[PDB]
Amino acid sequence: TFRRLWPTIAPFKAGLIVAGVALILNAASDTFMLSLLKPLLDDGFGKTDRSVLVWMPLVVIGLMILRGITSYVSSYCISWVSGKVVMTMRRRLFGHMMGMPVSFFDKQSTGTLLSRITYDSEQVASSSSGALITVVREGASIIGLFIMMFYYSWQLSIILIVLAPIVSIAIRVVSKRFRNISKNMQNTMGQVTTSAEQMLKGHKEVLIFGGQEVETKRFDKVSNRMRLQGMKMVSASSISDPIIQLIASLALAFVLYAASFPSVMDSLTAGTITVVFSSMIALMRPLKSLTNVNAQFQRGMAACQTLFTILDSEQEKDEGKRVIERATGDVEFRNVTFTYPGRDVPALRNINLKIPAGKTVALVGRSGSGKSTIASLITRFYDIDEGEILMDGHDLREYTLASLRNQVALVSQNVHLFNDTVANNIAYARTEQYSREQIEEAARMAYAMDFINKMDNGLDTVIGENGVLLSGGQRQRIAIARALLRDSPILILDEATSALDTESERAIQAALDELQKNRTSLVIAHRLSTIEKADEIVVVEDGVIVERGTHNDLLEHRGVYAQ
Amino acid sequence: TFRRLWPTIAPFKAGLIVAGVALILNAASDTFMLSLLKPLLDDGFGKTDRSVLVWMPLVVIGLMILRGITSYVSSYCISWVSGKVVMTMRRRLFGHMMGMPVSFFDKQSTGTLLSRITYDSEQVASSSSGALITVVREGASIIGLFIMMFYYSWQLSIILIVLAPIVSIAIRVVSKRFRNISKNMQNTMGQVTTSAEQMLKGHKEVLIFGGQEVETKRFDKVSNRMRLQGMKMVSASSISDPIIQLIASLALAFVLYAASFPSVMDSLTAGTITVVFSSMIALMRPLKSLTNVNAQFQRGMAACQTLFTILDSEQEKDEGKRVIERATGDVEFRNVTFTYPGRDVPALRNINLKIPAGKTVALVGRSGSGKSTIASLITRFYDIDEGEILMDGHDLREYTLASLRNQVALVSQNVHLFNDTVANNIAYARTEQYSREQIEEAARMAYAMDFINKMDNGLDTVIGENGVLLSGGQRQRIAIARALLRDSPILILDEATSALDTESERAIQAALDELQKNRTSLVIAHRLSTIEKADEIVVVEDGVIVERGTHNDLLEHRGVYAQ
Repeated sequence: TFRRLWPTIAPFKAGLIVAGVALILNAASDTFMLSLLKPLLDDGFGKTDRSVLVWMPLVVIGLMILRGITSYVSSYCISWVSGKVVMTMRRRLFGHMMGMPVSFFDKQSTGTLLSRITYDSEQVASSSSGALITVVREGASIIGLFIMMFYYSWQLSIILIVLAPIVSIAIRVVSKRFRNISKNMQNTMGQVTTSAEQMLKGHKEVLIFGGQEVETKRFDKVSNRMRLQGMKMVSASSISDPIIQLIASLALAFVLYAASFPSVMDSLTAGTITVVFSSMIALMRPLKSLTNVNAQFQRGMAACQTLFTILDSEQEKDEGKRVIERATGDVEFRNVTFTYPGRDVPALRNINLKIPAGKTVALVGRSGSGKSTIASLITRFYDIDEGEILMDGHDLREYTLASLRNQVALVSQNVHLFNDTVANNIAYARTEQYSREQIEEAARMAYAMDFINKMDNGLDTVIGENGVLLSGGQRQRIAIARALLRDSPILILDEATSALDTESERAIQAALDELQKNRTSLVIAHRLSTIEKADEIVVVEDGVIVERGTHNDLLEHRGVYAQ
Repeated sequence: TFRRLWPTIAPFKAGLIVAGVALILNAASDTFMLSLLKPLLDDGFGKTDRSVLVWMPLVVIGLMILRGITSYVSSYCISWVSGKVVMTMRRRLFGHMMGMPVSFFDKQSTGTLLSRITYDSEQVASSSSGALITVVREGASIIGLFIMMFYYSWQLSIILIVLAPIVSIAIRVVSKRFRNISKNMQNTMGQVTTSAEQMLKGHKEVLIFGGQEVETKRFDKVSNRMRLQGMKMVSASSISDPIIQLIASLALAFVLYAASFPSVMDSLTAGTITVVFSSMIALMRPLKSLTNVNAQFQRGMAACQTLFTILDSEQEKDEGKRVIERATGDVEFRNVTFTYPGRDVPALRNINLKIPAGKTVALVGRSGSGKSTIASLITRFYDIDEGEILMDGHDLREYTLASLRNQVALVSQNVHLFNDTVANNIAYARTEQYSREQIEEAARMAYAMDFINKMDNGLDTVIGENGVLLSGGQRQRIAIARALLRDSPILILDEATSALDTESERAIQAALDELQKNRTSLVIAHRLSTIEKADEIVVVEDGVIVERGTHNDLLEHRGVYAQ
């Protein structure tokens, strides 16, 4: 457990320091609160007196006022650092996770990223500050209680420091056994949950085939093996507390027999013995927590190591030198090779593609291997394995990544939607650049003006998902408008078109020709309505270019053309 | 609220009775251990008996043996009931959930299903057994301590019957406020992880459009909202305990001052007074939980209400009277209308379709407004709104669901695999029907045996999770093996994607031809080679058959013919 997180805590260290002084005074309250018992039974009740018993209520009230204020101050000033360190960690990851390139996003799924931001980070300070809240409060409780009992009863104190480590060792080893059995169980606990997944994901095939009963048999078996496993867990875990209480009670008994092993120990008065035993009744909650704290501090640092592994891994490699406002260049590929990460086969073999100005070139083959690759390649989403991609004859890596990504624009049905307004989303990262009037004009050149202007507030409506929740074809429309604003040279266009819209799709084609008035377009070969106007066509099956020809040359060859 | 869980609890009520007799002894053990203090100070240290003190350690150890054995027995038996009720609930849901038709898993419940079977059902008897542990053990600690203090001090402990309701009311209202604020604030806590989800999901369309900085700003301000809301929640939660301890001590102080009256004083000894105060320092933990038990018993039974809603909703509507064995005659559709759930548009309009006997018929509608719906319909996945589909001129509803599903068979790349032996995967619900020889031969007649031996483990390998984990093409081949073995009368091969598996796809085509020796087919026209061998042809869009006739008739609409 090496903490490089301390520079993240250091700016807010004062709060933690206050929490320390907030929590020590908490322990020093309880100790003093137990010390109250010595007067009350000896001076108050052992000896008939009422000064003691009349000042007693106000001090027990005041000490618990101190306890409550300290508890609240500790809970606030520990959250002000577990807040301003969990929030700083979230900010730093979110600034690093969206710079790190999409290859990681294919590697690390889509949901584990959200867990790493929210929950795994919530438990890097909810359990790390869970270790600087017991080590101080419970540790200081142990220290104050021992100083107490040493002051009151010298003997019972020396036997206490003698046997207390025995109890500590007992809790440590018993909790080790329980932790071991729980961790060993949990791997088997996870796997029986997958039978229900198999069957409810697989309802259909189970209906078509006759396997309705035979799967109930499998579920009965795994459910019984889960009942028995859970019983093993709860037995082996619930046994941790009786053994702990028994080994403690052995200490509480050894001390009580020691109270008469010599004839000397008789001198300790009633107040002394009650304070000592009351203090032992409470040393335990602290002598446990303070031994369990290391497990919490390591569990809230495996999380930290996970988050720091996300942070530390190298982000999107940027060595851009050239910059561009609006290139006029034609994209050229020099026998470039590339494979998706984790795939040995070259997704791109030796490929050459020239795309003159305004040439709506395309790459047929329908395999899905190469067309999506070449679509994502010009954006530099995935860097290539060999060769060079040339815009204006300039190496694609040479262009600054921001500039190059600005030059390219991706339009497709799968375009996600930000949670801002219509004007901000359509001019996302550009609202400072553009006025509202420009945005509405661009909506009017798209000819989607009526489609998005009839919303609840038109240009001002909350276009986001979880807001109006705009529809998929109209999402392709909002993508088209967001494109048409930027006026960029390369128009990468997937045209996957999974969702085709009745009576609206036609306007989308009427839009894209205006989106392709200029703006050298690398539209992938798909539905014939858009490919009929194609200036050139290519085929790339399994990453190998086998034909590069116009519409008639493709007609001559076998090809796939009517659909 | 209303426990209809009692018929399933009752067969295992012996565990509950033994736990509730074992936990009452736990509270009695605590009460006797605290009552033992009075002999310690009065008959022990206060006097000088010294044999009472020697008798004491064995009493403490014995009452701790009782405490530990009762705790372990209570845990074991309450788990045996919550183990034999969680398992029963899981089995009953799993047997009732799979009788429910495919309409329920039409994304009405997607992943909440697994939560409902696994986690939500373990909170039906983890927060309903915690509502029986508390009300028994911590509800009887109160009774034991009250009879204790009545015996040891009549002059006091009437103050406690006056006061314990006041502390109860204070704890109730404070926990009410904390519950209200936490429940109100978690709904607004969720928006931050939603914004995170927006950005991590859409890492693409953020790199391209150049708005990394703007979305970092958005996450920055929403994470500030996170920190502020979390600090408000934790402050309102950590003000619940200090106020409880304060109003509690007011009780402590008023009791102590009530000990100041000379009538009360000199009637309470040192042992008596320590017993009374010690019992009160321990009446707090029970009065705390006893009053918040209703929250847990509501949470548990509300989870149970959700599961009972899953259970109670009607299953697949089975009213079949007739039975069918292997009828290979023509399937006749007749003016049958049906909509997917949540859609009012007819996904099928008035349809007439006589499926040719011993021959295939294909659907060239790429829109899918019927092509997948009809395949699901002939399987009776979803019932129809109007009309009748006739199996060999006999109504679909007439035959039993199991029989008809036995008649039909679906093959697709989305045929996921059931984690058993591959031989039993091929013979799901049919392992009794056939011996191994049929299975291993059908593997070769399905052009699969060559691969089944190519698997490293072999024929008896586990197939699904962390097994061989067959590919999509191998999924098609293994599904073809299943369909070949079953000897089904009808083959509803989806042909959803024209898989281009080099060196393996041709084997799949030969496998379909082997499958289509006979068996009226419903292959959905996707691939050129398959439509070439289409004996009849159909094309359906907007729910109505756009054209009905062979390839020559479809030449009129050959705009979509060649891909």
